[PDB]
Amino acid sequence: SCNCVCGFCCSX
Amino acid sequence: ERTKPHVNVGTIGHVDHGKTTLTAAITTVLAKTYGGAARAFDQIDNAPEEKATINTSHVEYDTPTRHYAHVDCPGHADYVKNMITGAAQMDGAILVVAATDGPMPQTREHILLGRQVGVPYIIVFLNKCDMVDDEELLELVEMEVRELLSQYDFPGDDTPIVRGSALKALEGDAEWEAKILELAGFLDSYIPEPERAIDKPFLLPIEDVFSISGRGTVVTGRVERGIIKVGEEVEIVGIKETQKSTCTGVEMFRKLLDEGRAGENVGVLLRGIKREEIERGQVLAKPGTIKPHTKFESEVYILSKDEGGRHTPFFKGYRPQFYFRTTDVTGTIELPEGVEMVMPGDNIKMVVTLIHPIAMDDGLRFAIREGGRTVGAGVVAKVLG
Ligand SMILES: Nc1nc2c(ncn2[C@@H]2O[C@H](COP(=O)(O)OP(=O)(O)O)[C@@H](O)[C@H]2O)c(=O)[nH]1
Ligand SMILES: [Mg+2]
Repeated sequence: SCNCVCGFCCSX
Repeated sequence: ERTKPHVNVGTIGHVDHGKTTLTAAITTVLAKTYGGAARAFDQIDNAPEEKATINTSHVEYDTPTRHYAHVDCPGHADYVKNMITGAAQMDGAILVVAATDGPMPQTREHILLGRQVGVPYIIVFLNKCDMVDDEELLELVEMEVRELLSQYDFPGDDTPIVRGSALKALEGDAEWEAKILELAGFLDSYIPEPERAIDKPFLLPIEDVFSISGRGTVVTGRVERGIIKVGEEVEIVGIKETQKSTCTGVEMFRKLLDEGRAGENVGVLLRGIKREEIERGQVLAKPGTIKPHTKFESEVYILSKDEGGRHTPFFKGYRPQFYFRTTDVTGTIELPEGVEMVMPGDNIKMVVTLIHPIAMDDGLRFAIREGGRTVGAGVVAKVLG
């Protein structure tokens, strides 16, 4: 998931 | 060569025993001998900056095989704050003790704190050894320290003691400068190279969390250390009962990866985990490398008024929040025998009991806060359970 530069996030 | 092992050292010991004279003597003598930036007393006694307000200096010196980041502080207050918040990093410590005065109060206090915060190794440099022409005496001044270091669990019987003079050497009397180098030898030989984050077991502090219908739940955050490879087992430790689970995938910026490593922000997918089985304050960790604890012994520093701390003292029955990694949990404190109130600016041993369990181990740092406003800092000195 859910980020893309540097936030907290994801997927799987 | 080029960029070799980085080791963080520091100088501690009672006041005006020569800690700042040694730091200088080191940058210099070392700068001469092996080449590097040198620095002198007068401008190393300066107590500038801060961050994590601490009066500290910084200097870098090299040896043929290592690069050293050295820390020296003006007064005892700065050391307490630094060692407790962890701002001043030390893989090893140089305990500067004047052969003249001998083991003083702050000296014991630093060996004590040192043990409470994790300082792994302590090397001793018996300074002012030029003011003494005795031989059987500096034989005691050393057996004092041996015994003392042992008092707090430091291998005093094995601790390297170096007789010297951060002055005679510092100036140029090579005869003593030879001690600055012998000391430097122990830094290299007695202080083991610090293990790099990736070498340590896997720990991931959970930030955001969401479910995946067929597979389970993914949790996000930064890898604090270790490496999480797709397919390995992991545990969810904290707040609730620990749970096991396999990592069935890692993702970062929408790209699925085969592994996630320390220093990186990722998403881990937990096979069979329901989103309600995850609480904030929990971590992902290599199975059986860290456990949930609710009670611990800590050394805390209460921020002073001039550091934005509270303007007034606190008493027993004080129940603030202990901020751990991601969330601040509630805990009750038990104060030392016969300690009524804790004044702003004070540092004390504290037994804390949390309302929810958190993954932890000796060395874990945490913040003491009130309404999201940090008023104190601490480090777990001993997990009691
Ligand atoms: N004669 C002599 N003077 C020293 C020696 N080591 C340091 N100095 C003096 O002792 C004092 C210690 O200063 P400093 O390094 O700032 O003390 P610290 O607070 O323990 O770091 C200074 O006044 C120095 O001139 C020594 O071995 N012999
Ligand atoms: Mg000094």
